Amino acid sequence: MATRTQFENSNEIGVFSKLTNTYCLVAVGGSENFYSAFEAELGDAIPIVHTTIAGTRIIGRMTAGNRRGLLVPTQTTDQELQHLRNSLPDSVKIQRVEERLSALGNVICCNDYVALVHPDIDRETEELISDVLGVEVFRQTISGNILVGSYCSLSNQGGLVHPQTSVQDQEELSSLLQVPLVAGTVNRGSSVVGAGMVVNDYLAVTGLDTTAPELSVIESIFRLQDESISGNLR
Amino acid sequence: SKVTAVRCKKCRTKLALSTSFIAHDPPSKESSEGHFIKRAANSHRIIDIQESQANCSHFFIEPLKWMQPELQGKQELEGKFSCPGCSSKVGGYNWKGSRCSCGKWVIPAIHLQTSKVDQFPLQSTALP
Amino acid sequence: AQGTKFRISLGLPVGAIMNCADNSGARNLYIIAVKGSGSRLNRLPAASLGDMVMATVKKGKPELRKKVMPAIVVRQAKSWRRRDGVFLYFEDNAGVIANPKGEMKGSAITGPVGKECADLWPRVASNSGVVV
Amino acid sequence: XXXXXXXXXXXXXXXXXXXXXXXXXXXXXXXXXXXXXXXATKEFKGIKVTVQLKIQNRQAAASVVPSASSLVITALKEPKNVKHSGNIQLDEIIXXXXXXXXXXXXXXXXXXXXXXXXXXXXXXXXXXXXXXXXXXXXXXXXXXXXX
Amino acid sequence: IIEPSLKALASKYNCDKSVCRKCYARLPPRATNCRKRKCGHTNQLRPKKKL
RNA sequence: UUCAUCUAGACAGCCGGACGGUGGCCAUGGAAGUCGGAAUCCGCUAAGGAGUGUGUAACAACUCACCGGCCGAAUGAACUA
Repeated sequence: MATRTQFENSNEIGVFSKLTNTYCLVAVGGSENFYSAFEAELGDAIPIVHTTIAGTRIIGRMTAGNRRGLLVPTQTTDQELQHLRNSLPDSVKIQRVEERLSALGNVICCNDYVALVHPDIDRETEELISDVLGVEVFRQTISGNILVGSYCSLSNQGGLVHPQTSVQDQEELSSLLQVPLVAGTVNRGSSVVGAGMVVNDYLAVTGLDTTAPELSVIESIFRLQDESISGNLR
Repeated sequence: SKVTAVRCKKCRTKLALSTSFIAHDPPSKESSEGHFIKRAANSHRIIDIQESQANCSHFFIEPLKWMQPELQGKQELEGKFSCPGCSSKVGGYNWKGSRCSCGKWVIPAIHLQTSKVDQFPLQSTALP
Repeated sequence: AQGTKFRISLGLPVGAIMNCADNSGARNLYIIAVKGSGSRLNRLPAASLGDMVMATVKKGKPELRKKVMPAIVVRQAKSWRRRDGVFLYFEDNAGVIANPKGEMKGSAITGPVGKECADLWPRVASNSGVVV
Repeated sequence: XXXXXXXXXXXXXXXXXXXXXXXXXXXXXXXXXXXXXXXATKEFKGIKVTVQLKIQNRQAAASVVPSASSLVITALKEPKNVKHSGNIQLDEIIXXXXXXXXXXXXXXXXXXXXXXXXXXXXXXXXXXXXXXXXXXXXXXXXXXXXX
Repeated sequence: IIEPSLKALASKYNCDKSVCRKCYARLPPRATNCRKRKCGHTNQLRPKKKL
C-alpha cells in the first residue's frame, strides 16, 4: 500500500523504476534491500524485470508506458529491446519511437485513460502514442513547467501535482484528467513529485525520507488505504 | 477524538492501536529528574548537565498479541524486537526504566521509538 | 557526495566561462574550483562532464551575483571517449546550479544533457528533457 | 508444577516498582499483582514500610507479613524527611509485641528476645520518656511470663 | 543480557589494570614499576579510570 | 650506614568461621554493611564493625576487620654512592 524504500542511497524511486498495473521495471545495479521491497509486496502477480535502457540505470525517466504498451527511446540497443519482449507478457506491445525529446518519462505523463505530453512534441509521435498505448493525448502544462513527467504523478484514482501551483490551473486540469488533484510535496519537501514516487492501484512506493504527514496526503488522494492479529494478552 | 493506529514504516503493519498509551505526559522540570546527569566513578562527582528534549520520543504501550512469542521464547530482562515482516530495530523492551527523551521514568515498560514508525488515524480521511 | 564515474577527458580549467543551461536567472557561470580534484605544482584543476564545481554568476539576475555556489557541468566541447567506441563532443559548455547536496534549483534544462551526467546525478535526470 | 518464592518491600497504598521486575520471569500480570499486594497492606499506612513475601503458581496471589524486622514497632504507633522520633509506651505492649516477633529469634526465652526488638527500635519514644539504651537495658518484668 | 558474572570475568583483562603516568602503558594493578625502558622504570602509577 | 620485627612461631602464602534481630531507619525510579546524613543498639559468641573494598538496575558473590589452627628462619622501612 504505502511502502517506502530507497535505491543505493538515493530516496527517489521514479528515476529508477516504472510501475504499472501489469508489469514493473527495475534497474540492475541494486542491492537486495531494494528488490525485496517490490518482490515481497507484489509477489508473483506481476513480473518484475531487471533491465537497462540505453546503457543507463535511469529507466524510470527514459521509458513511458501503461497497461497496454511500453515506449522506448531511440538509443535503446536491440539487445535490451529483444530482452524486454521475452520477460514481459504478450499483452503489452513495445515500439521504439524516433524523437528529438529522447527522455520519454519526463515528456509523457500517462495512465490507463488520459495522457499529458510535452507541448513541443510533434504530430508524428501523437499519432503513435494513441496507437500503441491506446490513450487520447492532450498537450497541457502544469502552471509553470513544461516537463509533465517529473512534476505530475498520475494514476487511475487520482493524481499528485506540483506544489507551487495555482488553484484555477488545477481545476482546469481536473476537468481534463477527470481525476481529483492535490498539490503537495514528497521526500521531506522535494518539489519533484513525479520522480519522487511510483504509483498504481495496489501499491505506491516512495522514498525513505518522506515524512509522516506527507505519506498521509499520498495515500488519501490515491485511496489505497482501507487486523485481528493485534490485541492485548496480559 | 477518534481511534488511531501506529503503523510501521517499511513493514506496513499495525503495531499498536489506541486503547493503550500510558502517555505519562508532564515531565518533572526540576534538577534531579528533568535533567540528565552523568556521574563519575567516585564520591557522586557530576561531570555533565544535559537538558531534556521537548517531546517524549517513545511509546509506552501494553504487551500485545504479536509480542507473545518473543516475550515467552527466551525471556530475558532486556532486549528488543521487530516488525513481523522486515526484522528492523523497531522498539525494545526493558524491565528497568529508559524515561523518555524528555524524561520522566516509567515502569518496567515496552518502549517504542517514534523514529521509523508513524501514527495514522484509524477513522476516515482528513478531507482538506 | 559524488558516485563512481569512468574517467573522461578534462576540458574546463579554472577560469572558464561556460553557459548556463537552466532558467534560474543566470546567463553564465565562472568555474573557480572542482570538487574532488588533485594537487600538483603549477597544475590547474580542471572539470569534466558530470563534475561538481564551484561557480559564480557573472551575468544574469542581480540577486544571484557576487557569491559562490556549487554547480554541475552538463555539456562539454572537448571530445571524450565512450566505452562503446564513439568519440563525441557537444557544441558548447553548459552548467546548471545546485545545492551542495546535489538537488537542482532549476525547473527545466534547455538543450541536451550528457548521458554520463544523467546517470551520476538523479535530480539532473528529472529536469532533463533530452538525454543525448 | 513448582513453587516460586519471592519478596517485596516498602509501599503504602499501591506500589509497582521493584516487584514488576521480578515478574518478568514469571507470568505477565499488572492489575493482578498490585491488587493482591494491596490486600496485604490493607489497614497499613502508605507512609510506613511493609515487607511481604509472595509465593505464586500459575497466576496466584499470596499475602503474608512476616513481621520479623522493624514492621512490628512501626505498627504500634499512629501516623523533606518525616522523623520517626516518637514516644510510645512499649514496655507493656512490647512484652506482647516480642511474642509475635520471637518465633525463632533463636534465643533463650523472651528475656533476651525483647532486649533485641527494643534495640531495633532506635527512633520512637517507647515507655515513658525513652525506650532505648539504659532506659531499656535491664528488664524486671515478664521474663518467665512467655516461657 | 551481559550476565555480570561474565562481566567480572571480562573486567580483569580490560578494566582492572593500572596506567603509568609518564609513558601511558597498561600495567597490572598490583605492579610497582613500569616494565618498559623508555620511562626509566618509574614508580609513578595510577589506577586505570573506571566507567 | 641507621632503626625495627622474629623459634615466647614473623612477612608471604595456604587452609577454616565470618552468624542472629536485617532488606534496621528516614532518603528516591530503584540504594539489602558499599549513591548519601545524623545516629552506632542488641543477641549468640573462640570471634564476626548496622561494615574495609570489588561487584549488582537492586541483590547476590567475594575480600578485609575479627577468631582458630597449617607450613618453620629470616624479615620490613628509611637513606648513602
